Amino acid sequence: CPTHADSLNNLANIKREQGNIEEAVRLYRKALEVFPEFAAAHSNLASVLQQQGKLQEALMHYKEAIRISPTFADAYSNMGNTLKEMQDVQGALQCYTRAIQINPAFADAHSNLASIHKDSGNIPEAIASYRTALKLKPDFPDAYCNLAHCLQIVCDWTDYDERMKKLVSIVADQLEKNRLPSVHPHHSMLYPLSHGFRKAIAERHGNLCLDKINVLHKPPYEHPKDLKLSDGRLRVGYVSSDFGNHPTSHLMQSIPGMHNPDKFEVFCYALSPDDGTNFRVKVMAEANHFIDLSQIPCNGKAADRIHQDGIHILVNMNGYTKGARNELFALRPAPIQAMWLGYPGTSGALFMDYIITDQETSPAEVAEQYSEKLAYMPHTFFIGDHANMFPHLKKKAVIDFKIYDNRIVLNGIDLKAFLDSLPDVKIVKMLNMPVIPMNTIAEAVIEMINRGQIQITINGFSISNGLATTQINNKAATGEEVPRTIIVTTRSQYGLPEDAIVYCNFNQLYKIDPSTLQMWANILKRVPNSVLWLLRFPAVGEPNIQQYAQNMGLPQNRIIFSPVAPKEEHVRRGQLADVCLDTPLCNGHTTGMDVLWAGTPMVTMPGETLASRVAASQLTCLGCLELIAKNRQEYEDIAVKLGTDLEYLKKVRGKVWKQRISSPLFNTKQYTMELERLYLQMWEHYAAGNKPDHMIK
Amino acid sequence: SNPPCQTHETGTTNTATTAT
Ligand SMILES: CC(=O)N[C@@H]1[C@@H](O)[C@H](O)[C@@H](CO)S[C@@H]1OP(=O)(O)OP(=O)(O)OC[C@H]1O[C@@H](n2ccc(=O)[nH]c2=O)[C@H](O)[C@@H]1O
Repeated sequence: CPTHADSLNNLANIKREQGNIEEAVRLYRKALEVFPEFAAAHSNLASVLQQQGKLQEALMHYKEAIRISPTFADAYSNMGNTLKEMQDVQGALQCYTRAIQINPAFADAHSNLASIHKDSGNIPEAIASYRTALKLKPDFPDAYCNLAHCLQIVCDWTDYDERMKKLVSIVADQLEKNRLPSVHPHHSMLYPLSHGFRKAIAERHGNLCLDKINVLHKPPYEHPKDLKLSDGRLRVGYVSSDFGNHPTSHLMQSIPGMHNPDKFEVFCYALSPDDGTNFRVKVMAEANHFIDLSQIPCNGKAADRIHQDGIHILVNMNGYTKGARNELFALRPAPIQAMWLGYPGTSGALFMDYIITDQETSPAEVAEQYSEKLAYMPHTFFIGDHANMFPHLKKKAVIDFKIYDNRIVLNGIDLKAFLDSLPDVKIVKMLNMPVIPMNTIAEAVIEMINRGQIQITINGFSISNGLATTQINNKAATGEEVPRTIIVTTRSQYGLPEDAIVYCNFNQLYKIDPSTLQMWANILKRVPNSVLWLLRFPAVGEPNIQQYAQNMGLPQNRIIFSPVAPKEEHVRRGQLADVCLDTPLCNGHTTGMDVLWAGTPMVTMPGETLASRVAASQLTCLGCLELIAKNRQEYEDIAVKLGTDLEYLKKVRGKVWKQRISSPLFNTKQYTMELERLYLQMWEHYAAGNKPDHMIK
Repeated sequence: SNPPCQTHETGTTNTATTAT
């Protein structure tokens, strides 16, 4: 019967919107039982199956719908979404373009096609496609919210104020009607939403994971309640898709190997395959046990594996990011599950017990922002492997083209040995600083930079052009290995002025909003001889920033843009700046550690979200409270004082250069120990028969 | 190369088809 099958299909659509996916599947299947050749029911069934993580079964039903109805545009577009989730970009593209070819007015297909362009890095094409979708369907939350993020990425601030209003209005209407918000949980930190809204957005994304594991019908796991089976050792499992060349490994790759094997047994669960980098090698070698879960795509079997290892504390290092398999945590194969380091925000999910943070990053007065209980590290929860990855930057020398500490810089493992052969070198007290005069050697080095030569040899020592590291050693450029040569870094390499203050920020441009650039403009206006140093991250954002700066009274020559660089050059060239100006909307996190390792003072203004308070936490651990602003006026004043009072700048720069070593900020050994103390507090609390509570010491 | 960063996949929109 036509009416019978139609009613079943349409009611199932209603159940789907209500969040009752199980009943939806049931009704779709009954529809197909009544009317086997029902194209709409095949396509609609495949959609809920997709939402349940049954991707291959979805594809089969999509193809069946299309066999029955060759011009079924909805089926093509929906199939594209499945192929995209399967990382089949070309297949997804072919489905979207076919759908658009069938129906050019198909708004959903345009918006879905836009997401491919967006994730490919083709932001202008994504923007154009999202605008086509909104032209066809003006009320379209997915298209509008993703378009807004596209505009954020390239710093397009056209009607930014009304954009923010619309975004907030959309999230409010979606949360009220119990829908999955169109704003991604990570992106929510960028918009003037309430903390309640941000946590609710996260919560609903965590609910997607529950939809995927509910169809497994797995019973709850029995959890260990003593350390007997592990000979008194606590079994900690680190779960990450980022064991490899990824900022996550650049921060914590030394941590598994530094755990005390008398009290801890380290399990690393990789969600990604081996990328062949030294980062992956190190973790595989230093972890007590390394498990490649990318070989076990079934979440039920993967969680079974974790449980069989007898993990006491499972650590989530992904949150809502690419490669995540939070279905593993939703299944609860471990009695204690904690968010750590990787994701700058709450999961919003019940299956996560703790978020490892600190008092500075996450004060108790903003604890409602998180769904997890707070677990405090004594200093900062943040860490970096800089001392291990870039020890060639521990010491430096300069060439006096006449004394500056950041115009022409040399670094190297054998730098001290090289300087021994140069008897005319002066040691200037600021650890102090060796200064090479304008001699034969210095002229040879400077000629190399001016002529774009790759490297030269002096007294047997290899002296490298800092721009040419990849041509000399690929592994050294990525941070996989320590550079062996003496490297030369100059302001001339990046078109930075020789006699002016350089304020820098090396973050992705999305972290900048109109209010931030305005604040930076106020600073530059008060420091006559000063420029702002930013990255083409991406390059298409550059003319936008320049325009808005000009409108704020800043000449175009006051802002200098450089390309993104390999990991090692990026950290190293931070030495050329005088001061880093941190982004208040969302701080530099990894990039914050990067700049401090270079010995460059960072000025910050902590907000309320976790992401906006990390830099202040780093600086507090470093021991430079004077670089933390309580408001915008103070942020500007601090930055201006550093740019105008040159003796104060010298003092602060010297303080950072010294304390990056002496403070616990880059001490991975101390970090691991304190992380261990925190793990034990978590365990004893649980072992005493208690539900998780704030471990705020 | 462009450096690896913290990345998020962009959500897509499924189309529900009503039967007539
Ligand atoms: C807001 C947010 O997402 N925060 C996250 C944190 O919460 C996580 O704890 C960090 C580890 O997972 S990642 C992330 O930290 P962020 O500080 O935002 O860095 P992001 O994801 O843009 O990467 C830029 C990279 O390019 C490198 N980089 C940069 C410029 C350059 O020229 N060359 C280069 O190699 C840099 O060294 C970086 O390695």
